[PDB]
Amino acid sequence: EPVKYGELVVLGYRRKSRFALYKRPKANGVKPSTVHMISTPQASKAISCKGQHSISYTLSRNQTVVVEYTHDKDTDMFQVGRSTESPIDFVVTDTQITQSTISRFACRIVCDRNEPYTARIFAAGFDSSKNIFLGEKAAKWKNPDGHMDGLTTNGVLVMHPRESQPGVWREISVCGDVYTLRETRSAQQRGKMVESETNVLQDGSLIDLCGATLLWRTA
Repeated sequence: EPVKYGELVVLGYRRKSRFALYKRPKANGVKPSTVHMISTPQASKAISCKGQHSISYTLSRNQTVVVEYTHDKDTDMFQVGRSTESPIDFVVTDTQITQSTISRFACRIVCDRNEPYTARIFAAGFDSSKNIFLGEKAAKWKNPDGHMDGLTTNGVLVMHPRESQPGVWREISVCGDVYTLRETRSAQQRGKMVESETNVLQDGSLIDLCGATLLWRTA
């Protein structure tokens, strides 16, 4: 206290085996805000919203829906990825020629700055343009609340361990909704919405980042 939210542990072995999440000096959380329809040149490589975070839902090579994300005084955000760029809080790598399946900016853990300091997981992380890019191939749709949501290329999966049956892996979307697993990992296909489950991380939750599995432990 410095309030500790919890701990991420890399199963099977800054780049460390263990990452403590602490309440930040200043809130860095973000929340969805204004939605923009933007025209993009064929050569577009990055989109950025001046002074803000954003998620880009690519509709075609000509147009992208850009959801602006503004300051959230009530949360802290932590990012996990294979990238060593400054937006990544916790660097994770895969557990002659080597390949990685882990995304540069893989996920966000977002923690309430006030009691009970609930932690929640979201697929994807914001890059150095403070942007998350969902390309034409990525699954994207409008949810029952009318907001745009999407899956990353490979997905972020979570299992809360376990009347009756043992824990099941679910896919988490970019906006933190819960879906059943796709038919195959990386399938160009979205699973079934699980309305009765949430992206709240419970003690002992496993997070599959496609190349590494993390364990969340509440403080």
